Amino acid sequence: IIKIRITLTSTKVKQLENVSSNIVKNAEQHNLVKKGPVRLPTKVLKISTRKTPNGEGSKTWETYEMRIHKRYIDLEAPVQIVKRITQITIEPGVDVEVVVA
Amino acid sequence: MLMPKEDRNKIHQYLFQEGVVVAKKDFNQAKHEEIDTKNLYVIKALQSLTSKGYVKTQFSWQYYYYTLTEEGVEYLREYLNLPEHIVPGTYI
Amino acid sequence: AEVTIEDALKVVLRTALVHDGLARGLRESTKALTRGEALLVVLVSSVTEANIIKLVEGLANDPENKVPLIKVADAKQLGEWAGLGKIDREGNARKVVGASVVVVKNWGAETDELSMIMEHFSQQ
Amino acid sequence: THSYRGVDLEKLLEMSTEDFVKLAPARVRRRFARGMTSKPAGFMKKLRAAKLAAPENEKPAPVRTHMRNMIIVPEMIGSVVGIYNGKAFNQVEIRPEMLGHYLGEFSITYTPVRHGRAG
Amino acid sequence: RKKKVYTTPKKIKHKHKAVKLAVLSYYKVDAEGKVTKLRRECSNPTCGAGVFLANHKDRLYCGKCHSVYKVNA
Amino acid sequence: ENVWFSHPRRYGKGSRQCRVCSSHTGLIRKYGLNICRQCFREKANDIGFNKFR
RNA sequence: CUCAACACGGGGAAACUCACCAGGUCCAGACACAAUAAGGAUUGACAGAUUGAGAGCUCUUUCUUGAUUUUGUGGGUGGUGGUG
Repeated sequence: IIKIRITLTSTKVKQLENVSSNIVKNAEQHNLVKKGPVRLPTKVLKISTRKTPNGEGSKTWETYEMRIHKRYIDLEAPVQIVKRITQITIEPGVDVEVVVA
Repeated sequence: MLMPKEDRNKIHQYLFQEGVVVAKKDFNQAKHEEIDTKNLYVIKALQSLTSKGYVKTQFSWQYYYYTLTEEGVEYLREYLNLPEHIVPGTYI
Repeated sequence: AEVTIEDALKVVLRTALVHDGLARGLRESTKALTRGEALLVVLVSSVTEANIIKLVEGLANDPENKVPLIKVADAKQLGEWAGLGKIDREGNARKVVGASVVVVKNWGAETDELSMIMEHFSQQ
Repeated sequence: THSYRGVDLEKLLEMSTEDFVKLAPARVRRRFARGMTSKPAGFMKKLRAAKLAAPENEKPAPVRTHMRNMIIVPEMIGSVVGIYNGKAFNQVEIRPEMLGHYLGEFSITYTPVRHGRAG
Repeated sequence: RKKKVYTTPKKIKHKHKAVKLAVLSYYKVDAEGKVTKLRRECSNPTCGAGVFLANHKDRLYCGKCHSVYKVNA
Repeated sequence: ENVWFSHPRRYGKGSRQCRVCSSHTGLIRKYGLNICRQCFREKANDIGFNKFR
């Protein structure tokens, strides 16, 4: 066994929560202690451009947002089952990093 | 271009070796990242090839994209190499 | 006719062009000879005033480990034997320019079509 | 009678440009603290070589330059410099009380106003 | 902007055209057949006895170097 | 010619430029974006910058 | 140039930005044809003059380079040049 940590980061809520659900579902398929998904505060990345090219018109402003959702799950597992669970749950839009200790 | 002959050789061989060059639209860019020559030489050598045929260029986001055509792969053989060698990704 | 009548110097020189050993022109060759990387000299039938005659083989007939020379005829047709003049759209050649010293440093080359030239020099 | 910050004028000329900066203001001290590779030798070679032209008579030949951003040091005293205002070089004789000043302070870059009154 | 005045003196002047002299490669020739060095070679290890040092006035200057080889004599 | 591009470009608007059109006016370099104001507005959707509120 | 120009051009410009002014380099003029041209098409340069300038700019000088250049004819390319 070894202490591991899996960190998930995405811009899509629906594509991320089911991946963490698959992580925990594989976690109590063969039981081991969870320290389940601790959701970090969502990050809103704001870009406020004006509206236009050249400055003619009313001074209208836009704001654009990208939302970063982050989740980390702190597991412990035997060395064998680590690789398979880190490789099965791979989905577009979700970035998964695994810290060894 | 003056472009001394030992720098045509580096440029032309690498175009034969892979079949593609991208090379970074920036003149006076001081030693292009892949070939050991200047980046100005890479851009201007393959402009000479394109006007006569032999390569097709695409430009996007301050970058060029050079693709060796079938009339240029045969020509670049006797310039640098012997026959029965495959330049492009035609090698399986 | 049968095999060759002094026909072998071209394929000596064609394999010398492709491996950048042929120093066409005098000033590269005259400076090639003075530092000892010339293996064959083939200059001219005739020039004016014999100004460059004794200058070339004076560097070739020096008695230190090398006397290379053969001879050649008039240099206007040596331009085709050098790299000067392209195919020029199914013509004989391009507008060929002058000649009358070409010197090989290294051949990067092979058998009899080159080899029998050296027996013409190592033997008489 | 003339002294810069307590040292006499005849002490100024018999003193290297490094020792002058050690009593200069903070801008002059900062510039030559980070003044490596400023290329100062091309201009200054033409100043001493122009002092040999005039043995004892009137002011030497002008040495025209573009460097408006160059601090006057005591080795420049007595020379005459043509300072580029942007289109024209203006000869200005380097008076001893010009120390610590920039060459651009003595070559104006604009003809001022003359508002109206065509005369 | 309507035209150009060119207050500078009327200089469409160009470089020296890599000045075209006659044939010049001459060590010297004696009778039958030897040759000896004139305008002697360089002390550079990367100049392998093939370069001519110009002598302008009390200077020896190599052209294999971009700028400067000064073995003055 | 050793003076050709010799002026330093290490800060200020002359060094940086857009990565799409190579302009110097209206650049956005928040989060290392390096895209002009007008270029970013045409492809904010592709980057993932949508407009909610 | 009324609202619908005037802390607006994301325009808080010391250089750069830069489009303007006084000046100096470079071609980054592809390709095709014709000419020069291996008795050298051409390229670069120490020192001095000269230059704001350690710009071989250009000149004095005499080395280097070697067929890519040069010249001419057509074009090509670029333009924060014009016309919103």
